[PDB]
Order: sequence, then structure tokens, then C-alpha cells
Amino acid sequence: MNLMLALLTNFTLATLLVIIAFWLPQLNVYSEKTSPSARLPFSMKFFLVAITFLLFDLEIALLLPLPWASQTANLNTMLTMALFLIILLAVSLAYEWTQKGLEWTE
Amino acid sequence: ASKVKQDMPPVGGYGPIDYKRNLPRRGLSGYSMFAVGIGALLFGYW
Amino acid sequence: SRGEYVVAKLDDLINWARRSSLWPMTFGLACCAVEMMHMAAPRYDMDRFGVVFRASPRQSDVMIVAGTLTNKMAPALRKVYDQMPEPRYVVSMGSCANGGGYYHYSYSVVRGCDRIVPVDIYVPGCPPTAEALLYGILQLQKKIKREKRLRIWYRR
Amino acid sequence: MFMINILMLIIPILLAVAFLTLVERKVLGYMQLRKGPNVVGPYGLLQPIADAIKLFIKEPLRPATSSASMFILAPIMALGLALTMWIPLPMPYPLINMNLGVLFMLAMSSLAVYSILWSGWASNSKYALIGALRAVAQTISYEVTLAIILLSVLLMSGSFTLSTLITTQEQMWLILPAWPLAMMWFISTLAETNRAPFDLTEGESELVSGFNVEYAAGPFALFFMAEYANIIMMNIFTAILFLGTSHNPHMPELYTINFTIKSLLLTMSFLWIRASYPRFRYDQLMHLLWKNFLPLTLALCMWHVSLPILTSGIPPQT
Amino acid sequence: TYKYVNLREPSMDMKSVTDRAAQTLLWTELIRGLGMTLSYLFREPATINYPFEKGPLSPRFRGEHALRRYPSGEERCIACKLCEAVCPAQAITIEAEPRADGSRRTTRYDIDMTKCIYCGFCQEACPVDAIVEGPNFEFSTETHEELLYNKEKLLNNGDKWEAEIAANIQADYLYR
Ligand SMILES: CCCCCCCCCCCCCCCCCC(=O)OC[C@H](COP(=O)(O)OCCN)OC(=O)CCCCCCCCCCCCCCCCC
Ligand SMILES: CCCCCCCCCCCCCCCCCC(=O)OC[C@H](COP(=O)(O)OCCN)OC(=O)CCCCCCCCCCCCCCCCC
Ligand SMILES: CCCCCCCCCCCCO[C@@H]1O[C@H](CO)[C@@H](O[C@H]2O[C@H](CO)[C@@H](O)[C@H](O)[C@H]2O)[C@H](O)[C@H]1O
Ligand code: SF4
Ligand code: SF4
Ligand code: SF4
Repeated sequence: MNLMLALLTNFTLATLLVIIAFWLPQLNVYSEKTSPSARLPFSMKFFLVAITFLLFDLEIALLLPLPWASQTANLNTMLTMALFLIILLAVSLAYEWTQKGLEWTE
Repeated sequence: ASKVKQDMPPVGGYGPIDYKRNLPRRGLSGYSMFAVGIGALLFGYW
Repeated sequence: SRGEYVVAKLDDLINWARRSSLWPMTFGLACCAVEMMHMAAPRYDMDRFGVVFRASPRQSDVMIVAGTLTNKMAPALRKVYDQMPEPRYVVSMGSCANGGGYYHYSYSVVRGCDRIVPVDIYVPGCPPTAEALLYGILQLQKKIKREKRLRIWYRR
Repeated sequence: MFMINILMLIIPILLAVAFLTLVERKVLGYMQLRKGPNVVGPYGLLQPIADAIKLFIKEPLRPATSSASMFILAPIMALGLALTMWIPLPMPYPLINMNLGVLFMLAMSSLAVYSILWSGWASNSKYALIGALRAVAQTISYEVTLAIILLSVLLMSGSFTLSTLITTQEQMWLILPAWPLAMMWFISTLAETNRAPFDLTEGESELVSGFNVEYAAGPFALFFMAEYANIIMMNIFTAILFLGTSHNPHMPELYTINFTIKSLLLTMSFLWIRASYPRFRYDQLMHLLWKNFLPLTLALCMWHVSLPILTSGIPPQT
Repeated sequence: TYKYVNLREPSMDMKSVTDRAAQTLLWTELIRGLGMTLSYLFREPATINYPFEKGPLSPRFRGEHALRRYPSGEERCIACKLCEAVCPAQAITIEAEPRADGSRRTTRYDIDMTKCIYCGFCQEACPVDAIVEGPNFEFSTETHEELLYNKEKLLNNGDKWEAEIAANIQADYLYR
């Protein structure tokens, strides 16, 4: 219950601050002003950094249980598979690195 | 007669003025730094 | 507990906040911008008055026109002024911005920035000393202190 | 009673943020051979109040937003998440004692990138959106090292419980066994919060950095408060993670005093760094993450999985 | 004679290569930059407490204009118009005629202080020290019209500031 109350309170206050931040200036009654999809074009590089983040982020999901995994009796198996995951994460980086997937020059 | 008086350098000129770059050497060698850092890890590990 | 009293004290509060937190947009056009930079520098430290050095035009409360306004530049200066959120004030710094100065008779120079925007403070000099500009900024603060927006509203 | 506890956390947070703005200006001032605010209130102590009132009665900016709902959602999300990051922090006791509190903080911070994305979408400007996307790419890139570094330290702590980090450091600060991870952690927090020398949203290389450019934005104050609440929170998290304070159950206030000093000093170091260095180029800070921190962080993760096993120092699970 | 600013080839022995590796990994040269900003934090700042304290100036300072008198109170300006001829900005406008007592005196003496470049040529050209640039620099105004000085304004400035103007002239006229 407490966590729900905390989240409700935090986002309730944030909401009130936002609306009063938008209403309080209307007290001034400032004068009227009367004076002012598709590609972006998007670079492929900015798409590829986002995708690389995602795939690296998925591999991090598999590594999060490591603190618990170290409590097992089969430590040799656990350590072998833990290093296997991190190494494949390094191999993903090495492949990206050596095919110029990490460059910003056009 | 009053002598001429205008802004002039003092008799014998002014003292020396430094201008060359001076960035002093500080810290330890690379070997010493890596030794201190590795020693810190080992004590922390122990 | 009259409304005149409350409106009077509320005016003092908002006036105090606005003059105590003046964020300038310096339009550094020419030489006068150098003296403006010496007003931010350590000796005078405009930031110590609450006047932040480099503020974006979106959050600025005062535009300082520091230099000659040419015809080719006048439209861009008016555009920045029109985009400033209110309340907004303009300080004209130096002879060129005040009235054309040395270049008053030129074919390419606007003869005073007050042909383009309304000006609140005129700072004379070519250039005004950093201290002269600071004097002018403090003059604007006292002009804001004298404002009576809520008193006038209450008597409408 | 719990409702009092929440307000005794939220309100002081907003006050610390307010007066951090004053501390930043005065610390930056003295490193620049000047003073900073010392006119509005004694020693500038009223300057945060004058700025706050001034900003909230300022006219709202133009132009109009492209999406009203996203325009309003972004500041709510930024500030709502910023305050939420504080609820599991043990100081020394948390408001909410979570068994997975560290994971909660990772998860909530990964959601902070949405306010950047939504405010770019609601900016009604093509160039402002491109600026938001560069900021997002920076944020998520450095989230990778924060997660992996955090995982490496927890292999010495043994759980995801924030208050277990206190027990883990009862004898010694974790910065000694893990100073290489602390170095990269501290920089990642700078880059994560878009702080100098990683403050490219406030830099000179953006398509919208031009002064005369305009796009829908604001309110400025609410976004600013959210950002500075995260600066303090990250430095509080950094202290707990690497500079654990001893906790005496009969004198919890001593923990809080010592813990507050360490957080303040770390926060001041953010100001110290901002005064000292030029700004990174966007491609150079990407290179720093992907080609320097990440290879070293992966290697140190391998090391910290292996080290407890080979030294027979695996921590407890509970 | 010339010197090279950047033509040193780094040494490639272990001792040196490892020193550079330590700098790369341990951020030593970055830490050094932090030391410099920390040292400044503990230095006294250079800020003066304006307006209670003022930046130093000299008797030659070129500030707000003023028209001066002789000790008797007679005006010094005899409408020669050398100031108006030399003014690089054409900021001075003068008209003159015989005064009631026959004296040669101005009927108009205007300075557009928004044309003026504060060059001090007018006070160099003046043969009788009538027009001067005084020490006042704190005369900003709220309107443009207030900076168009006529003779009354300029004579008032002379009467207002003469005590200081005379002392400054006394201090520098032997350099002129
Ligand atoms: C016994 C064996 C046990 C096994 C473990 C042994 C491990 C020890 C040996 C490894 C040491 C690891 C050091 C960890 C730091 C990471 C090093 C690093 O990545 O820095 C290099 C990076 C790039 O450097 P650059 O010269 O630009 O280019 C090189 C690539 N071509 O450049 C940088 O990152 C510079 C930093 C950029 C940000 C600058 C602004 C911040 C500077 C001030 C920070 C002050 C210190 C902060 C400390 C906070 C601590 C809480
Ligand atoms: C807001 C301000 C708050 C502060 C309040 C006042 C207290 C001040 C305490 C801050 C201490 C840092 C300030 C002093 C730094 C300046 C000293 C210095 O300049 O040393 C430079 C030294 C030499 O560098 P260099 O010339 O390049 O030599 C290379 C080959 N020898 O370079 C070196 O030797 C560097 C050696 C250290 C390298 C360590 C690498 C980082 C490791 C991270 C560990 C962080 C541990 C401390 C974190 C806080 C926890 C206590
Ligand atoms: C109860 C608390 C209520 C909330 C109160 C919030 C008060 C905020 C006071 C801010 C004080 C000024 O602080 C200063 O502001 C300017 C923004 O103009 C920042 O300026 C920075 O961001 C802007 C863009 O946003 C850049 O144009 C600028 O180059 C950069 O330096 C400074 O980094 C900051 O140090
Ligand atoms: S007023 Fe003088 S100093 Fe200022 S821009 Fe014009 S010529 Fe330059
Ligand atoms: S100071 Fe120069 S520009 Fe000004 S009136 Fe005298 S001669 Fe003309
Ligand atoms: S002020 Fe001097 S130079 Fe000018 S007209 Fe008068 S006497 Fe002549």
C-alpha cells in the first residue's frame, strides 16, 4: 500500500506543479502577440546506436541474475556460462567495432 | 632651472621578467602509480 | 486589511523577484559587447547581482543592444525581441545603439535601435565603461522596483 | 504517519534543489575569481527564492506545441520519476524497503529518457526533435555501463537490496576493491545526467543551439528541478554504492550526518568538474562509451564474477 | 629567429610508454586541471563592491561633457567653433552672435550625446579650455531625448562638476 501511496503522491504533486506552472502566468494577463510523418532526414547511424543499445540491453537482462547464480553448488558450470555470456557480449562489440559500426563519419 | 622630468625606467633598469613556459613536474612514475593502484585493489580484495 | 494594502505588498514581492533575477540576452553586435563582457568578468561580476551571464533568449527578461545595428541586422533584432517572453525590457548600450553614434550618417546603419524596439534604459559612451553599463542595469532594477502593475489593476 | 514521511522527503528534496542552484553559482564563481550571488539576501541566500518566483510568473513561451498531451506529459514524467528515485534510498532507513531496490532504481532511471523524447516530439520543430534524439542516444548509451558496473559491484554485496550495501561496506569502502569501477561509474553519472563535459543539450553543436531558433518548450523551472534532483540523487547513490557509511542502530542520525556530507562533497565535485574542462564532441563521447568504458567494463565484470569464486569470498544471499 | 611550438617526438621506451599509459588510464593530467580550479576557489576574488566601491580612473578619463567658466563666472566659450569643426561625429551644433555687452558668445551649444564618440577631440581643440569631458560616467537615462544636451544642460554640468574638473585639469595640463 505504501509504495502505491508514494507513487501516487509523487506524480500527483508533479501534476499540480505542472498545471499551476501553466495557470499562474495567466494572472498577468499579458497582451496578445499576433506574430509567430516522414524521414527527418534521419541518419542510419542514429538508428544503429539505438538498436545496438537494445541488443546489448537484452544481453544485460541475462546477466542480472548473476548475484543469485553465484550461490549455486555447480559453481564450475555457473562460472563457465557467466563468462560465456560476457564474452559473447564482447564479441558483439568486436564485430561492430571492426565493421565500422561505431563510426560517425560520412 | 628645473630639470626635465618624464616617465623613465629607474636607474639600472627594471628587474628580470619571466616569460618562458613553466609547467612543473609532479606525481610519481607510471610504474609507481600502477603499483599503488594494484596494491589498493589487492588489499580491498583481501 | 484593505485591498490596497494587499495589492501594494504583492506588487513589492513580484517587483523584488523580477529585479533580483534579471536574465539578460546580450546582443553583442560590436565593440560595446567587449565592455559588456568586462561587466561579467571578475571585477564587476554581474552574476553577483542575480544577473546571469549567458542566458538563452527563451528565458531572458532583458535584451542589451551592445553595438551598431545595421539595416541588414534590424529584422533579426526585431525577431528576437518579438520572441522574448514578458515582462521584457531593452537596454540600449553605447552611442551606436542609442542614436547611430560615429556611423549616424551611414547609408547602412539604423539611427538608434529605438526605431526598431522600445528602449527602457539608454547607456551613453563609446563604449560605456563596464561600470557605466552596470550603473545602467542597476537603474533598470530601480525602474522595475517602481512598477505598480497590481495597484493599477486594482483601480481598473 | 507514512504520509508525513513522504512529505518529509519530497519537500526537503525541492529545497535542496533550490539551494543547489545557489551553491553552483557561488562555487563556480569563486573558481572563476569572483563571488556569485551575494546581493539578494545575505550571501545570496534569497537568490533561489527570487529566481523561483520570477520564473513562475513569467509569460509562457511561443510557439504552440505540436502535441498538447505530450507537452504536458513530459514535465510530469520528468519530475514524477525524479522524486520516485528517492523512495528506496537508505539514509540509513528507506521510506520503502525493497528487496530489489537497486533494480528498481535502474528501472526508474531508464524511464527518464521518455521525457526527453516526448518533449522533442511536442516541440513542433524538426531540428528540436533531432536534438532530443541525440540526447536520447547519449543517455541510453551510458545506461549500458551503469547497469553492468552496478552488476559488478553487487557481486561483492550479494543482493539487490540497497541497505545491504551498508552491511557490505561495514569494514571498508567499496571504492578500495573497486576504484576502477567507481571511476567509470562517476563519469557515467555525469554523462547520464547531461552534465559538463557531457552537456551537449546545452552545447554549441546542436541544430537548435542557435540563439535565434525557437520551438515549443517549457515550463523551464519544472524540467530544471527534475534534472537537479537527479544530480543529487545520483551522488547519493554513488556515496551509498562506493563510500558506505557505518550505521549504528542506536544513533541513526550519525549515519545521516556522515552520509549527507559525502553526498554533498560528491555533488560539489560535479560543480568542480563543470568549472574545469571543455565540452566533448558528440562523436567523441560516443567513442568514450563504446570504445573505452564498455570494453573495460565488460572485462571488469568478468573479473568480478570470477574473483569472489576464486578467493572463496562469495557474499551471502540474504 | 623562430622556435617550434610542437615538434617533439615522444620517447618509446618502457619507462616513457608506461608513463603515458598511466596518464591515459589514471587521468592524471585531468586531475591536474582540477587542482588549478581548486586553488582558485581558495583565492580572494577580484570583485569590487559596486556601487560602494568604484573602479580606479585617472585625471585623463573622458566622461560626460561640461562647459566651464572663468573664476569671475564669465563663460570661457567664445564661440570659435573649433570644437564643432573637429568633432569626428558632428555631434556639436553651435550658433553665436554679439551679446548685449558686445561679447562674442554662443546662443546655441548642443551636443548630441548619442552621436558623440567620447573621443575628447573637442577639449583638445578648444583654445580656452571651455568644453571638457568631465569625470562623470553615471548619467544613463530612460529616454533618448534626455541625451540631447543643450547649452543650459552643459553649463549646469560645468557648475555641478567644476570642483572635480578643475582639480583634474590641474593634474594633467602639464602633459598637454
Ligand atoms: C590484480 C589485477 C586486478 C584486475 C583489475 C586491475 C585493473 C586496474 C588497471 C586498469 C585501470 C582502469 C582505469 C579505469 C578508468 C578508465 C580508463 C579510461 O577509459 O580512460 C581513457 C579515456 C579515453 O582516453 P583518450 O586518451 O581520450 O583515448 C584513448 C583511446 N584511444 O579517457 C577518459 O575516460 C578520461 C575521462 C573523461 C572524462 C573527463 C572528465 C572527468 C575527469 C575528472 C574525474 C575525476 C576523478 C573521478 C573519480 C570519482 C570517484 C568517485
Ligand atoms: C568542491 C571541492 C571539494 C574539495 C574541498 C577541498 C579538498 C580538496 C581535495 C581534492 C583533492 C584533489 C585536488 C588536488 C589535485 C591536484 C594534484 C595534482 O595536480 O597532481 C597531479 C599529478 C601529476 O600528474 P602529471 O603531471 O600528468 O604526471 C604524470 C606522470 N607522473 O597527477 C596525479 O598524480 C593523480 C594521482 C591520482 C590518480 C587517481 C586516479 C583516479 C582514481 C579514482 C579514485 C578516487 C578516490 C577518491 C574519491 C573520493 C573518496 C575519498
Ligand atoms: C522550490 C524550488 C523551485 C525551483 C527553483 C528553480 C530556480 C532555478 C534557478 C536557476 C539559476 C540560474 O542557473 C543557471 O541557469 C542557466 C539557464 O539560463 C544555465 O545555463 C545553461 O543552460 C542554458 C540552456 O538551458 C544554456 O544556454 C547555457 O549556456 C548553459 O550554461 C546554467 O547552467 C545555470 O547555472
Ligand atoms: S558605441 Fe562605440 S564602442 Fe559601442 S559599438 Fe559603437 S563605436 Fe563601438
Ligand atoms: S568627444 Fe569627440 S565626438 Fe564627442 S563632442 Fe567631443 S569631439 Fe565630438
Ligand atoms: S567650446 Fe571652445 S572650441 Fe568650442 S566654440 Fe567654445 S571656445 Fe571654441
